Amino acid sequence: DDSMKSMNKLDVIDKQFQKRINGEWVSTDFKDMPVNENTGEFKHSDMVNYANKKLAEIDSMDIPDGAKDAMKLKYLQADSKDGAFRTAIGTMVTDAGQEWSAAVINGKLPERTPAMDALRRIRNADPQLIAALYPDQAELFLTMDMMDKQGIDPQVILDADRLTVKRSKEQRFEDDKAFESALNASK
Amino acid sequence: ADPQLIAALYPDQAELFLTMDMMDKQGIDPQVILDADRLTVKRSKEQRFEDDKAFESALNASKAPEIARMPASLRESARKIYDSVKYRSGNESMAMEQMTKFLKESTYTFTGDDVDGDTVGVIPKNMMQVNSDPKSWEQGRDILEEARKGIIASNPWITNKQLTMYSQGDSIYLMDTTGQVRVRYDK
Amino acid sequence: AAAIPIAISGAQAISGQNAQAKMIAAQTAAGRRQAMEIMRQTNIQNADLSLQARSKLEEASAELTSQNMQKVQAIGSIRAAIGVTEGQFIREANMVTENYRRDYQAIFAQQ
Amino acid sequence: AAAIPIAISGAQAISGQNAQAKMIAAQTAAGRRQAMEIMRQTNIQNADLSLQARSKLEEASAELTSQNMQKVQAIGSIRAAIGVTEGQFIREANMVTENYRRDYQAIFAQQL
Amino acid sequence: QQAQKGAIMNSRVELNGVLQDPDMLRRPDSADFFEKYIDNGLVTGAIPSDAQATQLISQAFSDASSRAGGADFLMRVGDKKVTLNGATTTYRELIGEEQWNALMVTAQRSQFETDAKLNEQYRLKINSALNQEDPRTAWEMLQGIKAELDKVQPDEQMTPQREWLISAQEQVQNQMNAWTKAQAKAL
Amino acid sequence: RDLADERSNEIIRKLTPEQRREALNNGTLLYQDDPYAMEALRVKTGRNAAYLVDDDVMQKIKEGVFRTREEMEEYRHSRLQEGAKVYAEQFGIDPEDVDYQRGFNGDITERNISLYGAHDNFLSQQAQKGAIMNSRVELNGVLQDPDMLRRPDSADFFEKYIDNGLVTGAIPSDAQATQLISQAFSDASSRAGGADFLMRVGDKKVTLNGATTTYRELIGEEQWNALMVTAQRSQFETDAKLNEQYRLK
Amino acid sequence: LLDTIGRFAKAGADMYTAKEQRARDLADERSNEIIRKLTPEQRREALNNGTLLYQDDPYAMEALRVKTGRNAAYLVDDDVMQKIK
Amino acid sequence: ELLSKVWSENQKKLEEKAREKALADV
Amino acid sequence: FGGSSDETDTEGTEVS
Amino acid sequence: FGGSSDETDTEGTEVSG
Repeated sequence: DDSMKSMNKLDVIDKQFQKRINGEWVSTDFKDMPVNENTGEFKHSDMVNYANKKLAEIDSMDIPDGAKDAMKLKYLQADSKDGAFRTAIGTMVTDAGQEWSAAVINGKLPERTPAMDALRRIRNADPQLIAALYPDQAELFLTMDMMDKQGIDPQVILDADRLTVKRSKEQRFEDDKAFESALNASK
Repeated sequence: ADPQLIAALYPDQAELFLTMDMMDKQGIDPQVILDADRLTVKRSKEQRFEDDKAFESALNASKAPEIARMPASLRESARKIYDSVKYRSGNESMAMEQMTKFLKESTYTFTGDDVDGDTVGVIPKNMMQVNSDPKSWEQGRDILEEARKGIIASNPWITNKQLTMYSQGDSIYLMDTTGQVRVRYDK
Repeated sequence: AAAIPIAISGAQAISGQNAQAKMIAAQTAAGRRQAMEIMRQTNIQNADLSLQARSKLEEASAELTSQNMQKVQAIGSIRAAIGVTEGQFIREANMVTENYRRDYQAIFAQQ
Repeated sequence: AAAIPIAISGAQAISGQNAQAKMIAAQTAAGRRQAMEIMRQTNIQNADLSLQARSKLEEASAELTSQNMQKVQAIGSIRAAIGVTEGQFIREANMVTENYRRDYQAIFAQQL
Repeated sequence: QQAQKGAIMNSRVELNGVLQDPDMLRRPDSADFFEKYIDNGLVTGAIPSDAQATQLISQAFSDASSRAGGADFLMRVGDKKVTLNGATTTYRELIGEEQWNALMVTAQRSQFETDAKLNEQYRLKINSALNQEDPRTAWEMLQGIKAELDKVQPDEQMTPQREWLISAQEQVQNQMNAWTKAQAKAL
Repeated sequence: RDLADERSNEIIRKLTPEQRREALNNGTLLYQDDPYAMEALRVKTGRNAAYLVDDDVMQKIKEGVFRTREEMEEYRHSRLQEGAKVYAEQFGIDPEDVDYQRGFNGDITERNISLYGAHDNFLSQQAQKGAIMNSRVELNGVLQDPDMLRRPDSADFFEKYIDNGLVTGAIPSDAQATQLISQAFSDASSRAGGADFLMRVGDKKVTLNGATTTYRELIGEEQWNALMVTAQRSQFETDAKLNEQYRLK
Repeated sequence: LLDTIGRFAKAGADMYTAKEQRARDLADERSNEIIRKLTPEQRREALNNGTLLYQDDPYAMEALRVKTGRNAAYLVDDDVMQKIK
Repeated sequence: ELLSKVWSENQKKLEEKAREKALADV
Repeated sequence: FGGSSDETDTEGTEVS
Repeated sequence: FGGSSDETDTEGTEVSG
């Protein structure tokens, strides 16, 4: 019964998000989702369910991978900012960042770098929006730009991060004061 | 089988649980954690005052819903995780990332479905859990979000920004900015 | 006689230049073989080829297509589709002899 | 003659691709032998078995099942259970000749 | 013991080879085959233990109730007489009545899930064609999908597959028009 | 030993199937001493021997390897014998018994039908791929030239070529014919000669499965407009590019 | 003639499909003769289905061989031309 | 959103006029 | 190269 | 593939006696 109801309401959410992409500025709140009496009561879980299944579908299409990345951006443009596409892509970003931090701690880079590859694809689609919606991982985005856009060896960056693990508290304040001076002296 | 309940039942072993999580779910080598432990956690007590003040400072400057509105028991668990990662790595960023990761894995942040009604509350995930299955916290989440929507809809004068969700020792409290409306959700 | 080993190295360099002119042909042959391998691996049927199947099919065909005699192949295809004696007729049309040398007597008709 | 070593290496690479196409068959044979070991070592007595015994039995059975000829297994087993001359009849029913080439005379009977 | 192991392996192979194929499950000959096969195995001496015969029967029923065509097979075989012990009963009586209901429900769910997955795959193909970078390629893919339908189901019309295909054709015509506008604008 | 086993079997055959069965579940009867059950076991094992290893492996090799039928025959004979022996020795059966051999040939004819038909399908697929790629090569060589596209006989060539492929048996299946036609039209529309070529192939007719119609109607009218617009843009773009090279010189 | 010499050349011995090879040639000729008895529309219809099988179609295979040979000739002459230039 | 709105308006009108001209030429 | 690339155009997600 | 996995049932503890 739940499979039937979910199959029906993910289609409703798909129509609503298609309207959202096409420009018809519509809500994404499950209570505003229409109910056709074969749908159910739109529990909040079905929204994250729809986002996950949609992302898997986009990855599963026979289109060029660039178009896959473009549609992932399109589906992430168009959420409530509480939306499950934002949450899923932010999960992708944090998992890539965790993978980088694990590499730094281990002193070597892992193989196959799954989260790093996925975020690399979705970011090479559009670096600016990904950086905007996820400013916290600015260091991670810079690291990826260093590794692929520039020719910098990941091992060198990794060793540099491993050695620079002494925050020293006072060193942080001196960094603040030096940075503010660097800005107000830049011209 | 169920991480959050084991963590709750044995708070003193939060550091051990963190090391095991780093070894098993994250990609960190056991050896690097071992020799990080063995190496330099030597500074003691006199800088533990500054460590305590730095933990409170990092909470004060966090600007994050999980850390700004950290629930009560997760305060002690998160302090242990932050202290442990700071001792092992020295990096304050690594400690903050680990402590944030723990809080996000162990809590759900209810958000106001608005332009900004954001962060109506951060509830520990085990308090919304129905039955023994750890994944069933989502059912309690759906119940709680339906409760929030029903409270908003029933009383028009309450808006999305008025509701606060917070957890006492064994209860979840959903209240508006005034005290007129409080409903208590317990395990 | 240090001039002899350096002369040997220079002749080796010339041999290596000809060798590169040989590896270009070897690379063309390897490309043809790998294209026919594509032909074997891919499935052209069901009329529902995946996008990679279309790309592989197109690139394999482009490999088996001849670039240098592309024009004469095309004109031969057109002649075959549209429509000794024929051969000599087109040789006289090309003002060329039996030995495939220019027939100047035919070319300089005005003179 | 830098062409010759690279040409030999490429030919050896294709030979190793043939080796891979043989590795698939060799590893299928190894899997079947290992399933045979499972069948012989595992105890079937008393029909009272652990999950390990049942899983080992199922894995052995699956590896002794034919995948390419599965439908042929099933149709043959059905034919045996329900109930020279038979082969001729069933090859006529498939419109195929004795040399197992297609018999187009029977196939194109409507169109002559 | 060796002979019994071989007999059980042979019986298992034949039986699950028949019953793990939904195409073979869907024919009435499947149920007739199952009845006659259990009978012959009992009489010949194969399936040596009535205990092992019950094991084989239960596992065959479980396998069928996991495939697409299993539910039909179970309806047909439910009223088939069998003699395991001294008494003779139908498979509906040999299996528990509640266990029969469980088998029936899980077989129905398996059938629904399989049909839903097949529809997901078909509409995935349709939408993958619809989201091509070049709409002419989309037209090519749609004509290929039309060829596949015209192979499998030439006589009928207005089947859900056909309705989806027609909608895709119309959408690709709209893409044709938009592509024309874009190319003229580029010129 | 088989004679001693046979006289034991004659002793046991005097028992009815039900009392035989209940002896079988008890320890009174040994399984190998049951003649009917053991004959069934050997038949099933031989059938599985012939089927499983030999023929699934054969089919796997067939889908990718076997150039001709004769190679398949000898490979099949060799594997049949070897697999019979090995599958028997893995079991308790020795591969010299009447029942085991009867099982090994139990459905030889229907196995043969399936296997030979699968190889015939393989050869059919190989021939179709060969023909389709030959047709791709020919049409690419013609339509990918802006010079060849501009001939006043390029369109008549294209119609005649498609008709010849349909009638003779090349470009097999009307579906792949549509794919070839559409890809040819796109290539022409991208190659600085598609304007004239498309104006000239527009009125030409092609006979598909549904009916005979002009290429303009086979292609979508909206798709025809898209093709013409992109062909005009290709004409203009190539003109501008060559003009720019000359200006740069 | 050519069949026997090819049999001798390809393999030293143990080729038992010689009379069977001639019989298969006869069967191929008979199948081709049956196929020509179909009208081109009927032949196309059988080709569209799984009926004609496309290797027994004499016209289609004849075209296949002709175009393959012509393309192979053009590839060899492509190599020669690239060397000439 | 406003920037996208004005751009979409101008782009739509330009695309209409360009397609009309191109089809006229064709 | 004689082949001219077609314009990249903005695309809207479409579902049957 | 062909088989569809049965969706999970809530685990409960039972004793014969």
